Formats: sequence, C-alpha cells, structure tokens
Amino acid sequence: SHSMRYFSTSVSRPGRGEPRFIAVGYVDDTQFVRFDSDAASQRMEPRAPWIEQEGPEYWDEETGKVKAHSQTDRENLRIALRYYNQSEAGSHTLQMMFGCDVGSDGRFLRGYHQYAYDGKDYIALKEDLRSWTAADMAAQITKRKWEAAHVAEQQRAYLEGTCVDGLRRYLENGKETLQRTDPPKTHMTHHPISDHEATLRCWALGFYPAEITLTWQRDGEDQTQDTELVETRPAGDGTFQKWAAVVVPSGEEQRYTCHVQHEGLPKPLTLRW
Amino acid sequence: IQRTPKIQVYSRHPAENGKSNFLNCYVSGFHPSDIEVDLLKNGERIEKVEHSDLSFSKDWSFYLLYYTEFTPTEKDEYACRVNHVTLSQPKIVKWDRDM
Amino acid sequence: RYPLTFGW
Amino acid sequence: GVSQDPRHKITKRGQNVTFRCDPISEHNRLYWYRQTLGQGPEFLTYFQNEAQLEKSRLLSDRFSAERPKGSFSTLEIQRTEQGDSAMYLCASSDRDRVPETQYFGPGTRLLVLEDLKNVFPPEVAVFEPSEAEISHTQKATLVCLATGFYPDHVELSWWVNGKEVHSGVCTDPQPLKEQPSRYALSSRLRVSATFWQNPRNHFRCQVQFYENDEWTQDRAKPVTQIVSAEAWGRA
Amino acid sequence: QSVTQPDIHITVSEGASLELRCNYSYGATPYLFWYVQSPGQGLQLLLKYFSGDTLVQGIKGFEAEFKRSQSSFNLRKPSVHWSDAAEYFCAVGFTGGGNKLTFGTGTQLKVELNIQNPDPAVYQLRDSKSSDKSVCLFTDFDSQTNVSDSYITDKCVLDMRSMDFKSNSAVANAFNNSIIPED
Repeated sequence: SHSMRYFSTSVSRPGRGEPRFIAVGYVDDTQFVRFDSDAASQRMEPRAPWIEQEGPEYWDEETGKVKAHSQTDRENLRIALRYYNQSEAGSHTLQMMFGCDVGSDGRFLRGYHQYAYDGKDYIALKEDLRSWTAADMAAQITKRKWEAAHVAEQQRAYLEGTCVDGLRRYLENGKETLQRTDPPKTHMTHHPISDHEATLRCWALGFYPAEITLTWQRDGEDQTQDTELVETRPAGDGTFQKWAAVVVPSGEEQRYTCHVQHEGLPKPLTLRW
Repeated sequence: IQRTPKIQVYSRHPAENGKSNFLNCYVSGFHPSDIEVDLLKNGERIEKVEHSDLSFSKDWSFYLLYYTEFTPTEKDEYACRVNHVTLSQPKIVKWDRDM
Repeated sequence: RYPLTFGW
Repeated sequence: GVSQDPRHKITKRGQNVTFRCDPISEHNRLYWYRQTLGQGPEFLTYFQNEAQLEKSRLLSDRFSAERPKGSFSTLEIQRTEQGDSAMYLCASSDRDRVPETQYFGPGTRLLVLEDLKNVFPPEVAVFEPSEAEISHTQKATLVCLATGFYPDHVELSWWVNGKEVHSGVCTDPQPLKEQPSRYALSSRLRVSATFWQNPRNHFRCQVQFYENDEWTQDRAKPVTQIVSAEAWGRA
Repeated sequence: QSVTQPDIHITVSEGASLELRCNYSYGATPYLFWYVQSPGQGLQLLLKYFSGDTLVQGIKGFEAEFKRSQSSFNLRKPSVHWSDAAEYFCAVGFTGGGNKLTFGTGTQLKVELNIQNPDPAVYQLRDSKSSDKSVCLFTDFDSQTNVSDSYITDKCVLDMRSMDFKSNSAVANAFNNSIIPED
C-alpha cells in the first residue's frame, strides 16, 4: 500500500508584504515537489530525481494551479478574519491537506480532505467523499457555500481519479527508489552512569519507510518503566532513525533483549547484549 | 492553541573522527509555523545551513529538518539553537556523540 | 498532480 | 456578457497591437484563447484576479498579457507577423462554480499584413422590387449590395423606419471576391406588398465597415465608417 | 487530452433529428461543455455537465447525454431549425491539468430548407439613383437547385416570422450559367 499527500500553509504577516505561502507534495514517505511564495522562481520546483522526467507542459500546469491556490488562500484569510470578527492587523495560519491512498492492486482505498485554521480543524470531507463536516458555526457558512456548489463530487472525482491516476505514474517512473524498502541497520550500545547502573540503548538506523516498532523486553516480558523512546527522525538522505534506551542494573544486562520490527526485515530481529 | 517544539540533534551516519558527516536538528510538533533555528559550532553560528520545506503532521503540528555539512572531531562542540514564541528564552540542545 | 482549490 | 475591444483590428507587420477585455462583474478568473480561421481555439494564458498563472509555453515572450486591477485584462503583441492573424477570445469564470463555466466575449479578429496597400471602403445601393413579383406573389423583396470593400470585415444590417428588423431578412454568410482584389456582399429584405405600396414607410441598408493610422494616398481615409443607402415607398 | 469530434461537417434538411458527438480520453472525470459560434461573433454556451445527472437540457432546444461507459457527451436536438447553421465546439476541462479548456476540432453544420410549394422565378429589381447596375433575384426555388463572364452569389434563406413563410434567394440572360428547370 502506498499514498500521496499535498500539504499547504499560509501564514499572514501584517505589514510585511503578502502572506507567506508554502505548499509541498508528498508521496507516502518521500517529498517530490515544493512551492514557496517568496522564492524568486515562482514556479513549482521539483524535490525528487525521478519527478524531473515530466515535460515542461506538466510544470506549466502545476505552477498555474499552485499559484491559484496561494491567491485563493490569501483571499481565504480575509474572509476568515471577518467570519470570526478578528483584528485585521493580526497574524494567523491557514492549513490544508488532502490526498489519496492506493492498494497493492493500485486500487482506490481511502480519500481525505481537511482544512485547518490556527491549528484546529475547520472543514473536512467525510469518508463518503460527498458530505462535509463543519467544526464550528463559522465553517458552516463556508459549508453552505461549498454545498451550493457541488464541491463534493469534484474532489471525489479528483481523489478517485486524477490523484490515483497520477500516483501510479509517479510510482512507475521512480520504482527504483519509492517502491523499494531499505532495511534498518541495528546495533546496541552501552553507557554506564554509576558503578551499578547502566543504560542500554538499542539503535536502528537507515530504514525506509519510517514505520518501525522497537520493544525492550526483559526475560520475555515487555518493559515500559525506565524506558525512553524518541520519535522517528529523518536522516536527510531518504532514511530514518530511531533509538530506545533503558536503564538497567549492572550485572543483569544479559537478561535484556531488544526486538525490532520493520517491513524491510522479513523476520523481526532479536538483539541481546 | 500553541505547541512546544521537539528538538533532536543527531548525525546522519555514526560518528567517526576525521570523516565528513551531516548534523541534523529536527524540530517537530510545534505551532505556530514561524520559528528560528541556528546551528552552532563552539558557540558560533554556522553560515552554510540548509533546511527542508515546511510541512505538518496529522495533528497539524509543523516539522522541519535543518542540516549542514561538517566534520566532527574529539573536542569541538556542536549544538542547535531554537527560538520559539512558546519558549520564553531561546533554548539550546547539545549534541551527544552517541545519543 | 496538484488539485483544484476553492475559496470560502 | 463579456465585452471586448476592439472587434476588428488591422495592422502592418512588425508593430505593436493592444486589446482590452471587460469581463462580468464579481468573476475572478480570465482566460485568453486564440482561434485561427476555421479551427479550434488555442489556449494562451489565464489569470486569477491578480496575476498570470499559466502561459502556453509555445507562445513566445513577445505576447504580453496582464490583468493589473483584477477587473480588465490587456493583451499586447509585439513584432507582429502574418502567422498571428486569428481571432483572440476572452473568457471569464467564477472558480466557485464546480462546473466552472467559462463565458466568452465577441472576440477580436486580427489581420496582419505586409503593408497597408489593400484598404478600400464599400459602395452601398438599394434596389426596389419589381411589379412582376408583386403582381404574382403579393410580396416585395428588396436587395442591398456592398461593392468593392477590403478586407471582409463588415457588419451589415437593415433598418425600417429607424428600427432594426430581422424577420424576412437574409444575408450571405460570407462575402465573395470580385477578382479571386476587393470583396462583394449581398443582402435582401422581403416585406408584404401592402408595406411597399405605402409611400410613408422608410427603408435603409446599413453596412458597418471595420484615427492614429497613417494615410499617404490622395483619397479619403478608409477608417471605420457606415455607408448607408435609403429607399422610400412607391405607388 | 485528445478531444475528438468525429462529425466534422453535417448538412441536413430542416426538421430532422441531430446528433453531434464528442469524446474524451477514457480516464478523466472532466468538465464538459458545448459552444456554438456564428461566423461573425464569438461563442455562446449551450450546455454543461459535470454535475451528476447524465442528460442535460440546454438553450435553443439542444440537449446532451453523458455516457461514462462510452466517454461520450453528444449534442442532440429533436428538430433542427434553419438558423442553427454554425460551427459547434465541445469544450472540456481536465481538472487535474488546470482549469483551461481544451476545445474540439469543430463541426461545421448547415441546414437547408424542406421547401413545400416551389415557385422559382427571376425578377429584375429597379436600379438605384446612385448605382449603374441591374440586379436579378432567383428566389422561391427548390433546395437541391445548384447555382453555377468577367457576379453570382450563393443562396441564403429568409424567414418571415409573421407569415411562417420561408424561401431562398440569389443575387446576380443572367442565370444562363446555372441549371434551372424548364418551368
């Protein structure tokens, strides 16, 4: 299963020019396009090697649509101020995300569409892709406008159509990179903090995709007390990192085991010191 | 609402003295978007610094990655400095070599 | 491909 | 509902031309199209109320389009060549209607020539019906002629008693060449015999033909003009 | 892309059923349009569908049906009028590749009249006081009549809406080049 996402962000700046607009395009775990409103190019810029195969006609259409998005979301902010009766000299953030998920067959699986204003949900498309969910009364005014127009089936036509149709093209063009999984590299360290207490930190590096499960077990029993786990973090080269640490008494390190589960590993590895 | 940024400092590859590597400062789960991140070498800012494009997670919390090219040594100190509205004062997170 | 977008 | 200006423009090769479009109120999008003679329109560029979003990469930088105040759009083409002679269309939409209907204007038809050595205004005359038709059909058929005009940029109409009438009016859909080289066009108006046998009624044939241009010939300047011929009732 | 109009030219008699087809590229759920264009002025919107409802009624009695299984959006009219002679374009909007319209190849339509009571004749109209030419009018002739020295014009139809009477016309021993019946 693979997915594609599109994220947009509009940040208002009173007196500092037009609001900053940043839009990015994401495959399941790989960014491939970008657009910055303050950049000199003012064009949809590629951020992946395989996406450069697209012809100039592709970039002309993509640039025109995203630039239309910035103007639409700039006009959107002024409407949001009067809808909520806010100060015209204040700064706010407008967010948006929607994409499509495909299956092993390349079949349509799920569709999403959500807007957000100042970190809270504003309007969202339901799972049926033909009805809306207004979070507050202000969004119901927009919902009424988006119900007078048949916006539901246009996004549904895109989500089941152009989104999926273009996603298979993106995967096929760069199957050498996106469709393959890099297995994690696993090792363990040792860090004593006193004469009878030590910290065992299980390391997993260079995996793709980023979804991975690390479980520290003691004598076959999972442990959460005295365990520190950090969120998955990107390496910048297309891989991700994650470690889990546990403080153990000295002389009992051989009892503890580390288990790492990942898609790239056919069998979940077991690591013991 | 406002969200406290999460700061992690790490290296792309395992640290080996004398060999080039990349230092990453991952700021995630923060709100609002406007934030200031600098990479420091022995308390001095690094000029050649690049960052990823702005994005956000499911909970609408933004996340960014700042990276630069460097060569670690035994005694040189590298740290990430982040200034955010939710932080009353700028916060510095030191890089642990084998964090 | 980038989708269409509508105002409020 | 979209209004354009001008409808017809004639210019020499290698000069500057400029067209203006006035779309419908409260519509925030504007599309530009180029339609060649007897062919589908070609996309040129389109705006959303502030700036140029997409341009047909085929059309070069010398094609300048702008919508400064978000109300009217301007199209400027420099270094004109005979390959640019086509009808240029202006369309506007709402961006908030999901079908996204684009409404087009009357358009602007452009003619690019190597030199202004062919301009000629027409001559207009009206011919009264014969009694043989009236005695046999009880109807009167009038004929108007447009002789010696160039190019075929005309807009002919009939007027009865100062009011335009369309019933019983026929006109050639396209002009013809007298030397297949001025053009020729014909039109007809048919009314009942009682309307013609009354001397009070008035008939007029209007032929609208399409200031800063230079005229170097020793004759009247063939500017946009109305050449009219009139006829009255007869007993 | 690749909008196709198979019918590139159709000439029918007045009062007959009319269908003009329009196909898209098998995979899009796009905006659909049909525009008419007289030789003089620009385009007039007839119908549009994206909507939801398969079969759509438009202006001038024109209606269109959308068949996703066939990817066709065909213009229809139960009885065509004599004034419908114009070029008909179907426009599509591929929502994924921008909201610009992709026009079709264009269909040129002509309608000739189903004349009921023919009565061809040639008359010489009175010359004007500002002209030196004599004019001849070939009118009330059958639709299938073909009109062939260093001028003879093509035929056009006039409709007197008051009397519901329609007849043809021609503008010019004048019509010797053309074939005319003995009557």
